[PDB]
Amino acid sequence: GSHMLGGGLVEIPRAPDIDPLEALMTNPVVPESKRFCWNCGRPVGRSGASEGWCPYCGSPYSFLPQLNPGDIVAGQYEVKGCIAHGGLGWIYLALDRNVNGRPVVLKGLVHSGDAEAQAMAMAERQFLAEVVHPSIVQIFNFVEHTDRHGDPVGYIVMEYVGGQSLKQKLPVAEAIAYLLEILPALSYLHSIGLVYNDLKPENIMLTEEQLKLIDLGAVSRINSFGYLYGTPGFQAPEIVRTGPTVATDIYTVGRTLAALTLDLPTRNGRYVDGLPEDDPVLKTYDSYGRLLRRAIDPDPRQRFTTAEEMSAQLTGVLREVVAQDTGVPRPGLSTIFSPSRSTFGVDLLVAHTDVYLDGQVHAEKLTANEIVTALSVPLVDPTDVAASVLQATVLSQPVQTLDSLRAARHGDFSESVELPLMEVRALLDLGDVAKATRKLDDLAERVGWRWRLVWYRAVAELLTGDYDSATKHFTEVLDTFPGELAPKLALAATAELAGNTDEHKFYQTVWSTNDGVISAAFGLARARSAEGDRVGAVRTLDEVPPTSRHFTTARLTSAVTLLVTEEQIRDAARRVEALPPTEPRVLQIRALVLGGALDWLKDNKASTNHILGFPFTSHGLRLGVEASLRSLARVAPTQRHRYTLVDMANKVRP
Ligand SMILES: NC(=O)c1c(NC(=O)C2CC2)sc2c1CCCC2
Ligand SMILES: [Cl-]
Repeated sequence: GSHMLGGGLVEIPRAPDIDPLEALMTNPVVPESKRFCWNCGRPVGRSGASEGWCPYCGSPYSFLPQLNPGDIVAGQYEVKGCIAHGGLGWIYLALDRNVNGRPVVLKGLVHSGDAEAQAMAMAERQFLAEVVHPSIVQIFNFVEHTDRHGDPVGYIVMEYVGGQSLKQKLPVAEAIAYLLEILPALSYLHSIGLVYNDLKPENIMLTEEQLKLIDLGAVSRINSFGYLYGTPGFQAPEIVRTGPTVATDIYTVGRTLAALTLDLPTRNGRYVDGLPEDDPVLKTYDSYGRLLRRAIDPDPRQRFTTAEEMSAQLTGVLREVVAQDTGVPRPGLSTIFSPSRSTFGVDLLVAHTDVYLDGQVHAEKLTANEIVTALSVPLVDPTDVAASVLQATVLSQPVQTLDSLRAARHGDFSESVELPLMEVRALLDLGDVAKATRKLDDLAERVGWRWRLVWYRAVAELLTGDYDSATKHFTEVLDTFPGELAPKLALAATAELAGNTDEHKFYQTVWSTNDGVISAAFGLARARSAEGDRVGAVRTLDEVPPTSRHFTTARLTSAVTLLVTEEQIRDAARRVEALPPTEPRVLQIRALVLGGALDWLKDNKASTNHILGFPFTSHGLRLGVEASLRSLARVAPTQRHRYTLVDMANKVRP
């Protein structure tokens, strides 16, 4: 079978797992090329010695196995050899005498230390044998071995995991999938007051069954003091100031993701900080880049607050990534925002054609008010005091909402942030932007500009026509939740109001990911039409699901955007053809299509025998146009417009 990762968005073929015997290295040696100081990262023992001290920092190093095949540690562990190497030295395979010679793994605890440092390292880590999780290697024992120098050396005894480490660059979907699998391990550690500290490709292993974290050597308590473990290039800059935190583990996830996916520059053996400036991976996957930047923010307060919170955003990002590279949408229900409450801009394009019916000016433009009422809203925090009354209010229109909340307010909700935020939502839905902003600004003076306040500020700035600030503030929210589609839709709609070309292609990203977001289909189509791609716009509009009440509109919209070859005129006719005279706007678009095909025959010849039921001759099209106009004349809501259509009918008449 295959690993079903990312909730089945990423399938990875299972490989059987390396048997102890096959894992053993014949001649364990670190080649000169690969000799580096574990402490400062610099080249060490080069021509060229296998053991010595680093000339740069003074740290002792050894590239020689400390246990040899044949050895017996603590009268219990029968050593067979080395299966791997890292910063703390060789990794040893032993057979466990006290459990039928089960294979176990031994690794050193410290790099150097007197007998006390050695015992202390063991004593301080003994608690790890109570850290239990399915995605975490098991610790079996702590063991002391007297070496050649007569010195006690401490070892940790672990489960053998014969998988494949994640350590030349993974596709981003794959890497996200892997990290999604171990984040629950990190959440688990956090819930018990532990930090993993040393997350990196090396420490994550794909086995036949699962993903495992295979090294617990750096695990410590939150805010702990003493030696802080981790690896420069992956570990949080502030770790000496703050000590280990959830925040510091979040940093290592971002770093780990970057390391697995990007061409990160190195100085020493170490990855340099931040992200490469114009990386092609980050260009193709916009939200993946934003996710990375939040996770690795130099300010720990600006990173994801929890591993679970990060996991939700990373899932959203994965959906965006997979949808883009497969061409198949991956819808999901947000943990942050509501689903869209409505659609906007669906009948802009076809409302223009309404002139055929009524004779009225129809120059419909996308409006802030239509967008505002359609936008997703932030989910209410259930720990807020008003959460019960707000859940009761959920089906209430804007004015009824305001009334219920103000009544509820007048008789303890003094401290509530969500009650006022709901009043703002409602006032904005009604157009009372001035009242809303007063209310927001007051609230921001009590609790500051928390992200929900910034969201509703951006919305207000939409109604105000201050599109630059709206973009700025929606972006802040996006960068806080890069895996959410709500903020991307809001930014695509703002760009439209502002008359900017959206260089981030938010409509496309939104629609690619979730073909339930019909606003995005029409938005995306309008952008493709704008740059001469009438083919892509129709392509986009074709993806509108037939289950939607907007399907017919999307079909008629295609006809309209198509009007230039004969095959395009046929495409346009084909979309109109299927729809009954019952459906609103059909008659006028029929007229428009036959009209287009008439103007076409002035400069072209048909190799088809009909458009819309009429002969594809000048005579047939004129007859078709005529008949369409006379039919529109009979439903024209004014006698003045009736005369207009009749006149046009007489004129076009063959
Ligand atoms: N526990 C393991 O099996 C293990 C490893 N196992 C392997 O390398 C299996 C042979 C392919 S490497 C490693 C460990 C634990 C500490 C960190 C380094
Ligand atoms: Cl021993």
